[PDB]
Amino acid sequence: TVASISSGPKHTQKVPILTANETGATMPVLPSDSIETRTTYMHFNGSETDVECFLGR
Amino acid sequence: TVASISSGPKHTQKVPILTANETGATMPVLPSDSIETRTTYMHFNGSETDVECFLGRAACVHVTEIQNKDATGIDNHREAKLFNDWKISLSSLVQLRKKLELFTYVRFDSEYTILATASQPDSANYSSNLVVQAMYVPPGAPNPKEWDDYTWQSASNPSVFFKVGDTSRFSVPYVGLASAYNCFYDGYSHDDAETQYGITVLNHMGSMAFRIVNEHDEHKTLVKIRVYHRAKHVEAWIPRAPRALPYTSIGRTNYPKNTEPVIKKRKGDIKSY
Amino acid sequence: PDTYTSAGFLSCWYQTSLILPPETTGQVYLLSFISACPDFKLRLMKDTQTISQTVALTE
Amino acid sequence: GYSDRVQQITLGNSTITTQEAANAVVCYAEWPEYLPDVDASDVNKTSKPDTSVCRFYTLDSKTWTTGSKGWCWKLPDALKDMGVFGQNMFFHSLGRSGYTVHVQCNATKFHSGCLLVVVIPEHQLASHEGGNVSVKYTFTHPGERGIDLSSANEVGGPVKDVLYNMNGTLLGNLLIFPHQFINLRTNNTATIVIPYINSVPIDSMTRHNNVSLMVIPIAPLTVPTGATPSLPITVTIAPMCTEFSGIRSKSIVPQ
Amino acid sequence: GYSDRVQQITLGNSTITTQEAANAVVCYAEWPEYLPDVDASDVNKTSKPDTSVCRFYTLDSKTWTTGSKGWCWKLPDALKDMGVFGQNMFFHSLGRSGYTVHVQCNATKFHSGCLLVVVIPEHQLASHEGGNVSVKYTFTHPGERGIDLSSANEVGGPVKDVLYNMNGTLLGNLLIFPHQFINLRTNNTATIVIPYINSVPIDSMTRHNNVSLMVIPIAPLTVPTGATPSLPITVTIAPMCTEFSGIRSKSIVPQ
Amino acid sequence: INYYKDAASTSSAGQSLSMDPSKFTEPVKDLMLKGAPALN
Amino acid sequence: INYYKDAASTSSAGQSLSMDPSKFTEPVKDLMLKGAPALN
Amino acid sequence: TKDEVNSYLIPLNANRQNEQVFGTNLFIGDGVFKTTLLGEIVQYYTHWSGSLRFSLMYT
Ligand SMILES: Cc1cc(CCCCCOc2ccc(C3=NCCO3)cc2)on1
Repeated sequence: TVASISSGPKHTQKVPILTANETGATMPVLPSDSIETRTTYMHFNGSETDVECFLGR
Repeated sequence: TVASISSGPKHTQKVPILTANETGATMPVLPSDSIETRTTYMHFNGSETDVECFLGRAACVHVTEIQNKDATGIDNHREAKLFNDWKISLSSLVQLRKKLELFTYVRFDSEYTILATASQPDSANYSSNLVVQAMYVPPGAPNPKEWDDYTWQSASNPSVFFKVGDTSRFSVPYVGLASAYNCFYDGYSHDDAETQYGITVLNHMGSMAFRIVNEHDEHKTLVKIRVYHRAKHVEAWIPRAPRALPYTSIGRTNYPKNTEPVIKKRKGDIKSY
Repeated sequence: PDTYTSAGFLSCWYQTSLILPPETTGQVYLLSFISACPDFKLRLMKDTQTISQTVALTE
Repeated sequence: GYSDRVQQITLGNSTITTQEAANAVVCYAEWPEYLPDVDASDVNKTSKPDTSVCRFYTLDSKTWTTGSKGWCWKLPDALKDMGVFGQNMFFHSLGRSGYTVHVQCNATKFHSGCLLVVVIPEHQLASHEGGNVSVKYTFTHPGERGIDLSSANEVGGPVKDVLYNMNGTLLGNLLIFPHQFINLRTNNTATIVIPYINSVPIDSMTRHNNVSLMVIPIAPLTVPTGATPSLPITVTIAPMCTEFSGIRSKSIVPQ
Repeated sequence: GYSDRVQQITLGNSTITTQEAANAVVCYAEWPEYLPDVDASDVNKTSKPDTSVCRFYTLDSKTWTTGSKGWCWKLPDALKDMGVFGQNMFFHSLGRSGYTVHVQCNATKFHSGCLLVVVIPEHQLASHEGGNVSVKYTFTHPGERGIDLSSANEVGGPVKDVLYNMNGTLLGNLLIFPHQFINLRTNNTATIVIPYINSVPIDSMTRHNNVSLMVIPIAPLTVPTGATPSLPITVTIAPMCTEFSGIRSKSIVPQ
Repeated sequence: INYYKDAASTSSAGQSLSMDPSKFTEPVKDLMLKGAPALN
Repeated sequence: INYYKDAASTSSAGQSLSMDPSKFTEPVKDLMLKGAPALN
Repeated sequence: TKDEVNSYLIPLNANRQNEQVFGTNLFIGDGVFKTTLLGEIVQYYTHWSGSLRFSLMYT
């Protein structure tokens, strides 16, 4: 799984970082929408935040 | 496997025993390069020198003590050993320490065994079985203040309850923040002029806290806790020179002043046997 | 909060400046939100400093 | 006619020739390489100045005399002020690097003396005070000057006792670390290639030094009769495969 | 729903968003690119710091008032002190770069005013003295401050007369240079991409500026009634495709 | 048979049976052959 | 191996490995595409 | 000085130039962040890693 993909300079008409929060959504913006990133992998599953785990001790 | 091959007289232009140590290598010279040998087999694998084996037996890492007594009128439970804690660390007791510091970075799961024995110093009667509670308190968790705080509810924090005289055992995965634990760290936590130097800054693993669950009887009971640690699934990188001088502190390399010569002086000459 | 492990600072400044239309006055406000990216990992559960108690509650 | 003996290292815009080498050591048998994605964590693209940072900087020279105890430099500290390497260093949040270290000391066939040149990964120093006294920052960040093991104890500084490696271990066992000797009779330089060694993929270049280079006279310098009793030792070091990441405002560090 | 109007430029570790753009100009219809071998002369491998130099630096802000005559910045001068761009600049013998220039000025639908934003390749200034008086170095290297065309003549400085572009040509014809207007009623930013334009493949970054960026009020600022009579103008500029070559000691320049 | 779900809970690991001293005993850049001269 | 007959007596459940924040993060009636204007 | 709806509002002043609107460190488990849902959950765990999304809505 990639945690971040590689992304480079941008000069577009397509701006993912401008939104309208009045709508009630949290738009899924990522580091790679606003800086230049390199690939990295997650190495993690989110196992210990499962509700079974959270309420299970 | 052969430990030595058979080899006979030599009169060559090819001399394996002359080398240049300035290069930094240790050339793999064998008995058969300089005497006449006979075949012999190894009969041995080097099993018990594997690092998993070397670091894999339980070592005592900590001895603490708590007492069961009437807390009535005690203004500071922590101070009365009504419960006590331990700022987890593996460098406080120094037998296991020298073994680990043969390496720079080490990675392993831990298996803890906790033995708790009771002592009744002041002539006594009937001892009612005490149950110890060991609970792990990680960094940024409500540290406990009395021996019976809400903290001990430990609703999200792993805790084990066992009886004095018995042993508790459980195993914790490698909890390091990086890829390995640093046995050494030549750095600071930030570039301040007075911040501590060493690892102590690095191995912020929080502390472990013990208490007796029982209320008090008429006499007082001393319970002494011994924590044993066994590394399992060991991985070690970069060997270093063994520790020669005595240790003075958890987490610093410092040795004591006016220490004694560590190399044994000859009783005789260089020429002596 | 821990030093070695610290993450930085966040600041905000006028790039040019706020300009109100005529017939208008005073301060305007920004609302600010925080949420985690899908990137995020949390591990090693423990107890929160955010809640405590001194005697058991009853009905 | 290639000898182990003559060598040329060209790195960037700078070249070194030695006509009296004794092979070269590559720490742990690994050559410096950049940071692979599979090992990456920070999402930032890194900056690789290449030839402007990966060239040879020659630190100021030392003087070996019959009384010398040995000198110690820390990396990347020693280079904190060299050209653009240094700027990059203070300006990014994180950086990573390997190095080629070339230590030089020539004499004649009448001199004797032998230096140990060793690289120690994570050399945490000891306070000469004992107990749990710390070693202040400035003291472990001598810069190009390095630490002079025959200088006096100072307050907040490290211990400078050579038979103990500045940490409670014996000089004799430093040979377990990548090292090479300079024996006037054999050798005139020592070269060690250092791959990046850390428990994290990239780190801060200012709060943590990841190797100390140490040059220690072991067989005392002995000059021919009525020769001047000393020789200079020069250290030239080149960052290799350097990468910087997390650019910003420019660190301010003590002293 | 894409408009010519909203835009995002992400370059390095910095991003700009405009919700009121008027397209963008790319000088001479060419986009910045690195130096091809077929065009190369110096044999040195060049250094391409990439993301550490190719990000957006916002110069200090100006204040447009009813009396403003216009401001002038020179490149690469204006950036001579920005982060690692600047260091690289003083440390290599030669360097080359293109830029993205983003000029910002917002107001309200009651204001009026119109700025000309123009890039002039090789803008050789004139001495206000006439004859063959030269314009001293310092005067043509104002740094991030730029030149303020409504400041007074100084000695050894350039002339600051706007109807003459600081060189004997009329303001009206500046439109032959890549340019864009900021008309409060339309526009709130201007963006120009500048490819590297020179008669040599790479040059010195300190003895020669290769473009002047000029922002000139043309229709005077007119604020609504009882509004404060002024607006700030901000200039943010990002080097793009930068390459440095011939590294060494670090130039020392007048003043 | 593992009785437990997590990997940390398993017993000790089993012998590397890896063993390669050359990273420590011969980290030289140009290979040295035993028997050939050290310095040519 | 379950040693007991009733389901309540079995150990903890196993990770949902379900995970879909959109019911919480994007409950909008008309779909919003990142990059397209929020309000058209 | 007492919790109020007003500590959610970052004020902005018309006509200021060059100046600073707000500042904060990023200790997500403490300080401003601490009572937010993110802050509040982070506190059930010991370690965190990942990207954060900080947005500002203008009013
Ligand atoms: C280096 C180095 C390595 C270590 C050991 C780290 C162990 C991780 C934390 O240790 C514990 C200890 C006890 C418990 C515990 N949970 C319930 C009872 O005890 C959990 C983790 O310490 N320094």
